Amino acid sequence: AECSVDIQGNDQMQFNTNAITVDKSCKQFTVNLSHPGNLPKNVMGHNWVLSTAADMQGVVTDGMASGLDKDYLKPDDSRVIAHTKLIGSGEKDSVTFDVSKLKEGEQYMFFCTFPGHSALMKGTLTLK
Ligand SMILES: [Cu+]
Repeated sequence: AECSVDIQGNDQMQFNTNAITVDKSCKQFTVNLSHPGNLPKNVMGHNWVLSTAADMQGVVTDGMASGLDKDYLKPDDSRVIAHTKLIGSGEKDSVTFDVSKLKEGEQYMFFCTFPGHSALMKGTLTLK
Protein backbone atom coordinates (compact mmCIF):
# COMPACT_ATOMS: atom_id res chain seq x y z
CA ALA A 1 0.00 0.00 0.00
CA GLU A 2 1.11 3.60 -0.64
CA CYS A 3 0.86 5.18 2.80
CA SER A 4 1.95 8.72 1.92
CA VAL A 5 1.26 11.50 -0.56
CA ASP A 6 3.22 14.55 -1.69
CA ILE A 7 1.07 17.69 -2.16
CA GLN A 8 1.89 21.22 -3.35
CA GLY A 9 0.07 24.49 -2.71
CA ASN A 10 1.11 27.28 -5.11
CA ASP A 11 0.64 30.98 -5.96
CA GLN A 12 -2.42 30.13 -8.09
CA MET A 13 -4.20 29.12 -4.84
CA GLN A 14 -4.43 25.47 -5.89
CA PHE A 15 -3.34 22.14 -4.42
CA ASN A 16 -2.06 19.63 -6.97
CA THR A 17 -4.55 16.88 -6.09
CA ASN A 18 -8.31 16.88 -5.68
CA ALA A 19 -8.59 13.47 -4.03
CA ILE A 20 -6.63 11.26 -1.65
CA THR A 21 -7.31 7.58 -1.04
CA VAL A 22 -5.99 6.07 2.17
CA ASP A 23 -5.54 2.31 1.88
CA LYS A 24 -6.99 0.36 4.84
CA SER A 25 -3.79 -1.67 5.02
CA CYS A 26 -1.96 1.48 6.17
CA LYS A 27 -1.55 1.92 9.94
CA GLN A 28 -0.27 5.46 9.50
CA PHE A 29 -0.61 7.95 6.65
CA THR A 30 1.73 10.81 5.85
CA VAL A 31 1.12 14.02 3.91
CA ASN A 32 4.15 15.96 2.68
CA LEU A 33 3.15 19.53 1.81
CA SER A 34 5.38 22.01 -0.03
CA HIS A 35 4.97 25.51 -1.47
CA PRO A 36 6.55 26.03 -4.92
CA GLY A 37 5.18 29.57 -5.11
CA ASN A 38 7.00 32.89 -4.56
CA LEU A 39 4.53 34.50 -2.16
CA PRO A 40 5.05 34.57 1.65
CA LYS A 41 2.67 32.84 4.11
CA ASN A 42 1.02 36.09 5.15
CA VAL A 43 -0.41 36.60 1.64
CA MET A 44 -0.46 33.09 0.14
CA GLY A 45 0.06 30.77 3.10
CA HIS A 46 -1.14 27.20 2.85
CA ASN A 47 -1.84 24.40 5.29
CA TRP A 48 -3.29 20.92 4.80
CA VAL A 49 -6.14 20.38 7.26
CA LEU A 50 -8.28 17.25 7.54
CA SER A 51 -11.80 16.93 8.89
CA THR A 52 -14.98 15.08 8.03
CA ALA A 53 -16.81 16.67 5.07
CA ALA A 54 -19.56 17.53 7.55
CA ASP A 55 -17.22 19.57 9.78
CA MET A 56 -15.35 21.39 7.01
CA GLN A 57 -17.42 24.58 6.94
CA GLY A 58 -17.20 25.04 10.70
CA VAL A 59 -13.45 24.50 10.75
CA VAL A 60 -12.90 26.96 7.88
CA THR A 61 -15.21 29.64 9.29
CA ASP A 62 -13.72 29.58 12.78
CA GLY A 63 -10.21 29.25 11.35
CA MET A 64 -10.39 32.48 9.36
CA ALA A 65 -11.43 34.43 12.47
CA SER A 66 -8.45 32.99 14.34
CA GLY A 67 -5.72 34.98 12.60
CA LEU A 68 -2.26 34.30 11.16
CA ASP A 69 -0.62 33.82 14.57
CA LYS A 70 -3.04 30.94 15.19
CA ASP A 71 -2.31 29.38 11.79
CA TYR A 72 -5.90 30.20 10.84
CA LEU A 73 -7.26 27.42 13.03
CA LYS A 74 -9.56 27.58 16.04
CA PRO A 75 -7.39 26.66 19.07
CA ASP A 76 -7.87 23.02 20.10
CA ASP A 77 -10.58 22.53 17.45
CA SER A 78 -11.80 18.95 18.05
CA ARG A 79 -13.10 18.76 14.46
CA VAL A 80 -9.56 18.81 13.05
CA ILE A 81 -8.29 15.25 12.64
CA ALA A 82 -4.77 16.25 11.54
CA HIS A 83 -2.99 19.22 9.99
CA THR A 84 0.34 20.52 8.80
CA LYS A 85 1.49 23.98 9.78
CA LEU A 86 0.81 26.99 7.55
CA ILE A 87 3.70 27.44 5.10
CA GLY A 88 4.80 30.03 2.57
CA SER A 89 7.13 30.05 -0.44
CA GLY A 90 10.00 27.58 -0.28
CA GLU A 91 8.83 25.93 2.93
CA LYS A 92 7.61 22.38 3.52
CA ASP A 93 5.91 20.45 6.32
CA SER A 94 4.69 16.92 6.92
CA VAL A 95 2.05 15.34 9.11
CA THR A 96 1.59 11.68 9.94
CA PHE A 97 -1.63 10.44 11.55
CA ASP A 98 -3.11 7.10 12.58
CA VAL A 99 -5.37 5.54 9.96
CA SER A 100 -7.61 4.31 12.80
CA LYS A 101 -8.71 7.95 13.13
CA LEU A 102 -10.70 7.29 9.91
CA LYS A 103 -13.58 4.94 9.09
CA GLU A 104 -15.13 3.53 5.94
CA GLY A 105 -18.40 5.06 4.76
CA GLU A 106 -17.53 8.55 5.96
CA GLN A 107 -16.50 11.35 3.61
CA TYR A 108 -13.47 13.40 4.68
CA MET A 109 -12.14 16.64 3.22
CA PHE A 110 -8.68 18.18 3.24
CA PHE A 111 -8.42 21.94 2.72
CA CYS A 112 -6.40 25.07 3.43
CA THR A 113 -7.80 27.41 6.08
CA PHE A 114 -6.01 30.60 4.98
CA PRO A 115 -8.75 33.22 4.36
CA GLY A 116 -10.72 32.42 1.22
CA HIS A 117 -8.47 29.63 0.00
CA SER A 118 -10.81 26.72 0.66
CA ALA A 119 -13.05 27.88 -2.21
CA LEU A 120 -10.47 26.21 -4.49
CA MET A 121 -8.06 24.51 -2.07
CA LYS A 122 -10.05 21.50 -0.98
CA GLY A 123 -10.41 17.88 -1.94
CA THR A 124 -11.76 14.55 -0.79
CA LEU A 125 -10.05 11.94 1.38
CA THR A 126 -11.44 8.46 1.73
CA LEU A 127 -10.49 5.25 3.53
CA LYS A 128 -10.73 2.22 1.24
CU1 LIG B 1 -3.84 28.35 1.21
